[PDB]
Amino acid sequence: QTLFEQLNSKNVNDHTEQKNGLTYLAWSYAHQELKKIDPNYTVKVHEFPHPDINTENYFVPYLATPEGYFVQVSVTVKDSTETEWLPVLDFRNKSLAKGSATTFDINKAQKRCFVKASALHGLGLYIY
Amino acid sequence: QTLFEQLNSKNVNDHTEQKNGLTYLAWSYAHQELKKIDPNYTVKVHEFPHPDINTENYFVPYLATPEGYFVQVSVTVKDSTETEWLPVLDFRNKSLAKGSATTFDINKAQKRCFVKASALHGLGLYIYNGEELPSASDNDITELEERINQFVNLSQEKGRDATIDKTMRWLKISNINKLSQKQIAEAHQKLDAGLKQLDS
Amino acid sequence: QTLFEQLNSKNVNDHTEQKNGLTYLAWSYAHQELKKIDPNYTVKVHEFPHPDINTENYFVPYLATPEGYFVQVSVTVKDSTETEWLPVLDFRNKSLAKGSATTFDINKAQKRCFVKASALHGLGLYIYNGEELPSASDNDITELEERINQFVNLSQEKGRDATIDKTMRWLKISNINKLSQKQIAEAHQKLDAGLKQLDS
Amino acid sequence: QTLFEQLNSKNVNDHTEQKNGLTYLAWSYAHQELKKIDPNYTVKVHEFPHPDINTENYFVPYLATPEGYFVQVSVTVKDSTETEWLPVLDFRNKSLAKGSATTFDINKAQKRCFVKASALHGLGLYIYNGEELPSASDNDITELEERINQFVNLSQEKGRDATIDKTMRWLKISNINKLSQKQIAEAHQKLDAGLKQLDS
Repeated sequence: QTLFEQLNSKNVNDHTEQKNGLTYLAWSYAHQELKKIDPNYTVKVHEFPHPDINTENYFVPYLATPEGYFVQVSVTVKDSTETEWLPVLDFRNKSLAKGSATTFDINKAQKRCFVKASALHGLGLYIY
Repeated sequence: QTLFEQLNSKNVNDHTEQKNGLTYLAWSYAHQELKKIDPNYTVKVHEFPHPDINTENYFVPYLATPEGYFVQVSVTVKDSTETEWLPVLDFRNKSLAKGSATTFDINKAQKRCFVKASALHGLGLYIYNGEELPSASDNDITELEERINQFVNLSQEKGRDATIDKTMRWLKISNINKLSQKQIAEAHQKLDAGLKQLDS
Repeated sequence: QTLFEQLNSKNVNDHTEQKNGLTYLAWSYAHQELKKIDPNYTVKVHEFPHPDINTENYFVPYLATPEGYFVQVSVTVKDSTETEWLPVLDFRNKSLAKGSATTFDINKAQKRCFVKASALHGLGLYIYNGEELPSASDNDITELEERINQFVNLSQEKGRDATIDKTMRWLKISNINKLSQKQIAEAHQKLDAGLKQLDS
Repeated sequence: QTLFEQLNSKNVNDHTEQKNGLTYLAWSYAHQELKKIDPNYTVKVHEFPHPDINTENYFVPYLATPEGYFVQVSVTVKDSTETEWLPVLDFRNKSLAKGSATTFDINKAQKRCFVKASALHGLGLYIYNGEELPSASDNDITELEERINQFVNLSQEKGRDATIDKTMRWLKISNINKLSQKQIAEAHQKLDAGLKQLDS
């Protein structure tokens, strides 16, 4: 068949967490499935020069803006490659203004953007 | 077979520590397993120019940001290579703001990020078991917000003025975000008491 | 066989020192073992410019940061090569802030990072069996905190409130973090004797 | 055989000095032994641009840092080459802060780093017994603290307790930290005759 149909036709419902009334598939499960489909795949978290610091050769792993914070993840499964944008949010799914975020908030956002990037490929698209 | 399936099918449960209710596999065990699978493998801790110092040729081993602190570890097992990001956290798994971290906090985070890189490999894939996705019961702290808003609304529904900040003043909570779990239960007790009588 | 298995299967228990309840093997022993395995092996201590000095061609042998201090050691045994980061720490295994470290603290950390780098190869990986992860006496401190907070909770539960500072005050401990183990035991008995009877 | 085993199997015990309770082999003996093993061998003391001065082409022979002072010595015996770092220390084995060191302190540290670099070779590698790790081997002096506290501990155990400063007054020691090793033995004699007999 094809990668999207094969990946799309799977049940990731069992490995999900209901937080805030939303459904999330754990990254651990996503990492394994893709690894099975493709032994050698790549996950890259983009790094962007942080604004306020403005130090030469200083690249933080997330966007920092007065409006808020952005993360980017690029998942290359087999030949196919793709990228996802996730906005950093509170544990209540609310926005975080410049200077109110914690490194923990960024890593959680980064992990969530990964599964969403995986969701672009057939796996668990129905959830996202 | 293949590296991920072989590595994935192992029990690292015996070599784990239960701290804060989370499960962690010790780095020593990870270093030996990979070493057995591949005699020559590389672990690299990325170094990034520290912002405040801004000295030429000055590269600290961790990110320093006003928002907080980040670490990166790249594990190359056999041909396969991969990288992981871990935030620096307190011994209570809380974030550390710029200027509140200690070198010891960074080294612990560096070691943790290493086993997470091993976790990306088949070894210790399920040890985390998506324990990072749950809100660690602060959603119950969010429940407090739903119950104070229910009080505010049902009070307004009676036609009586009510404000979240004054409802918060009932609980006398300085920061609804940081409140001890016993205090959340104590606050819930206050709200239900007010809320139940309107129902009667 | 292979270098990791040969090196891993050794007993370095006899040459160890129990300080602070942790176990370490002397660099002397590590230097000889590797020298036997490989007559010509290299140990390199990385040098990075001190941030405050910022003098051209000035390279100190350790990282200096507002957050703290870091050291790096790269051990090349035979063809295999590897590196270890470590935080410079006090004699009580506590972090040292920028401007509180002494050259002696750095050299001790450099020697310790060497044996840890050797531990990456099979020799001494078990002696340092993820010894960083365990409490290493942090519980000796958390336990006292759990028992004082437990009393505060039971007293407040008796309907009479008590404060953590007052519980710290009767033990007359200036810093709950620094207290001799005999003093923790001396502090623990009154609290744990009282808690069971108070809860009745 | 090989250089490390030949050099390792020697007795340098006769040419040693017991100062502060640590064992040191004199450089003169090290210079001759290596000279015999290899007629042409090189000793190089690294030079690093001094920070405060910051004069072009100005290279002092030692590191100068706000944290303290570091020296480096590279000994090339035969083909083999190697290097050792060390902290400059007082006559009491205590650290020297920036601006408190004297050129004599640096030369003594340079000579000591030489023998330690030679110790990297087989000769006397384990004879040092890693004196650097245990608070510069002041544990023998720290034992005095355990034995004076034991003398105080019997007092607390029995009807009347005695303050440590007065126990120190028995030894009449102005600074328990700086005391000659013969005086530590003499002090032990005082304490053991009181403390040991009671225990026995």
